[PDB]
Amino acid sequence: ANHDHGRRVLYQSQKHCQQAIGFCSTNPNIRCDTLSQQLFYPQRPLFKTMASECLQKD
Amino acid sequence: YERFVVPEGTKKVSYERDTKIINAASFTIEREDHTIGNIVRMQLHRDENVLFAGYQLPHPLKYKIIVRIHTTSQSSPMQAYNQAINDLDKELDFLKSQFEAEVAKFSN
Amino acid sequence: GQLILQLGLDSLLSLRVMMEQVFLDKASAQQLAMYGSRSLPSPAVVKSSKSGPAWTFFQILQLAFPERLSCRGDGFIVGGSDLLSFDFGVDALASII
Amino acid sequence: MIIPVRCFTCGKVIGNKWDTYLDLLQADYTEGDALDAIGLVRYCCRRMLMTHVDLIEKLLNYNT
Amino acid sequence: SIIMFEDIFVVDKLDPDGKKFDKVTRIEATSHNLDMFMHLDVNTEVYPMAVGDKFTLAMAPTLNLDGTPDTGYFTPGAKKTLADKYEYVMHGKLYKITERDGQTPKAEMYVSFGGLLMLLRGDPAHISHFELDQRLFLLMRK
Amino acid sequence: VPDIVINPHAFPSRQTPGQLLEAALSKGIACPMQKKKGKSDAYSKVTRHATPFSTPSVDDITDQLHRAGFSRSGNERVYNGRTGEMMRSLIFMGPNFYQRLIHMS
Amino acid sequence: GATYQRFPKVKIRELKDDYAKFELRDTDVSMANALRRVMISEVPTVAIDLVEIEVNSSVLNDEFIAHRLGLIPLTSERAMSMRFSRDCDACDGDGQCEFCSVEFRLSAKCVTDQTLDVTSKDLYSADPTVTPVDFGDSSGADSSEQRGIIIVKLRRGQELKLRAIARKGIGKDHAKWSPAATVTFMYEPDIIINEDMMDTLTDDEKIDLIESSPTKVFDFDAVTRQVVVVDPEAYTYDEEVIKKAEAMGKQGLIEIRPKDDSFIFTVESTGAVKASQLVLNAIDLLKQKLDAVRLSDDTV
Ligand SMILES: [Zn+2]
Ligand SMILES: [Zn+2]
Repeated sequence: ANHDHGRRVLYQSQKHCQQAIGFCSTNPNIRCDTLSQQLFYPQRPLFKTMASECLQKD
Repeated sequence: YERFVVPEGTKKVSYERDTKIINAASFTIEREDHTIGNIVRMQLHRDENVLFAGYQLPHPLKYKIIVRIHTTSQSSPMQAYNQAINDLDKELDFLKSQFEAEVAKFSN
Repeated sequence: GQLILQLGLDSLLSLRVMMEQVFLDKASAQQLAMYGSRSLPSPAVVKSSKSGPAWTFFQILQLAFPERLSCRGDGFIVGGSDLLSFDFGVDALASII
Repeated sequence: MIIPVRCFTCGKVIGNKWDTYLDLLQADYTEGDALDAIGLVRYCCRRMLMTHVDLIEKLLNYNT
Repeated sequence: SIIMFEDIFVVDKLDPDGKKFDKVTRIEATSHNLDMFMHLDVNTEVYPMAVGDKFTLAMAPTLNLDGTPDTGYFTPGAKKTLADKYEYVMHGKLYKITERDGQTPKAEMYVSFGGLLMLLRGDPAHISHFELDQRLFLLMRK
Repeated sequence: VPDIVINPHAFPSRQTPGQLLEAALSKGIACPMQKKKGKSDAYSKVTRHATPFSTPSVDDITDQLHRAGFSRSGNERVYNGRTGEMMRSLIFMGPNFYQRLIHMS
Repeated sequence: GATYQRFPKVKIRELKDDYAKFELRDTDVSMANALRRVMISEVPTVAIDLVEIEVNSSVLNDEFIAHRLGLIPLTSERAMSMRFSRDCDACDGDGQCEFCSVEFRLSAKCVTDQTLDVTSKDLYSADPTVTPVDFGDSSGADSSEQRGIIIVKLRRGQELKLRAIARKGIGKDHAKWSPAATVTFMYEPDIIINEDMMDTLTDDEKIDLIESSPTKVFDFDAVTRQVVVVDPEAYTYDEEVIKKAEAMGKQGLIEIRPKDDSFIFTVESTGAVKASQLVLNAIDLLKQKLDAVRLSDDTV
């Protein structure tokens, strides 16, 4: 993340991460809200970062 | 569905004799891609009395080929076109013969 | 006071790599000849010792022309829908076009 | 959720190889030795097994 | 013997002003027996030439050696007897002639081989040629 | 075969070499490792950490791609899917984590 | 009507039930590419194409289960003689037929507390013994796991009753009908390594430029101090060896040229069709396509 221009990292870490389609919830029978969305086969990346390993949230 | 083989009211191959150049035609083949057009043009280039062999797709989304043949005298587009198709059919015969021979050497 | 339509991203790259490869073979030439117009001119190099005929890429550029063009330029010379001479300058290529 | 059948790029069937993958990692193997033991040579399938997130269990617990 | 011009030449300066391409060079030649000045753009992959070599150049207006002025185009044909006695042939177009040459030196003949250029400098015994009319073939040997 | 193909005119202007380095790192992770018979278990000197302010060097990534069997420059030779003959320019391939965004149209 | 015909040659290196390799030569590149594209997208296969769900009470959804059912490979050896279901006079009843439309059945339920999983081996087929689900990835091969392709996992109050109908298709309609799962070829190189330049440069430089190769193409014969090509077919055309020869300035040392002929195939299969049956069906569909495009009716 220290290789990219700062504007690109601002984009990714403020807007595009907050909009990507992925996990939603683990009990969808109770969340009655407008426009819940979800993939079929979510994944983790091939690489590893420090914080994703210490947090252990995929 | 409708993307596949040509419906009623349209020929599979449509011939067209070119007007401005002698020994010249344009074969508009329906329902094909690079698979047949490529082997047709590369068989045509091994002929003697041919001069120009190409194919192109009028839009890359639409599923049809237009082939063009310029030839010399002592021949025509029709003769070299049918020569190409028949010799490719003979090579597929000889290839199927070779492959069914080579399967037998795994003798069970 | 200029043209509102100039050659964009990939097209100018195609012209650059076509300039650095000045000669074409027979098969690629006749394949490219299907697109524009003006069938095809006679080959520049009609024979050599090793290969067959060989084309230049200026003859390939002729296929997009209209009929009976005659205009004088800084590097380009067009007489009768043919591209007679074309200057070296790859640096000014978006201007000579 | 569950492992996908048909590795997205090439098309090899991998939809049965999940439990033997967990057992080979359970025994003592690292991931390279496990994928070489199951016999996945091209990396388009190796990226499909190594990065699978298995979320069916969390769904099974939260139903009733 | 359908030949407009035929002579022998010697090369003395490769790369006159700048080597514009990887495989195209301008070659300076100087004649003998007619004494002339001679520039030419040559493919230096299929036929490169060192400095201080010799080559005999021809100029046929039509390649098949029977006076039939058709363009032909059937040069790799089996045997219909064209002028393939020589080794390097390239068709082209003459586009500007200056046999007026209203000063001390001789004529200027500029042809274009579809993008390759030739400079032949000489008035005497060259007055067969025209301004337009792409018929020149430029046969090179040795 | 690739799953997504993008244009090489996007990289020299927008100044993101991190995407090329990420693709090379992940391609060096997911590949097998030859010459594994003897002398090592041959899967232990494998870098998986692209931590932001403490990142692997270029030599680590390129020597890993040399160990995995591929070319050190990141490229890879391909053949065309239409003409079928050798494309002259070597192509840069490798996996990348992409995302799908909302407000579809 | 002259000859105008080149004569191919086949020689097989390896051949198993789902694998092959053969050294096709004396044919052009476009023919090999035609074989590749027909085997990837033109050769047909039977696969599931319609699903009626009566009860679904699992944590998955209907389209997820139908999508997983569509990709389960069925053995298709009578699919060359079947017909496309748009071309059948009968069978307009959304059910079983005899020239298309094999029908399947599936029901499962868990009454224990042991997390029952529903696999591919619970699909029971009417019109049996001709298109069942595939078993070669379980039995007849000790590859990974005999349990087969997992579809759902279930709990107590959960069940799944449906009825699927397989049909015929090709890979251009959907990816579920493509039987290839690997079809590729490659050229094979002609390496003409000089010996009068190789004895010039020194032994450390020899062991350096052998080391720059990313695949073991060359070998260092230390007993005669020379080098040796031991495997041409692992060369991958990345020029790193000749580039380090360029950086070392020793030109004319090695040269590498792809031969025009000699196309080494490598064919795999999902197990719906055998490998040699794929090659022969490809040659037959190329003959049918070359048959349907003739203008022999009107010569002039
Ligand atoms: Zn694969
Ligand atoms: Zn029916």
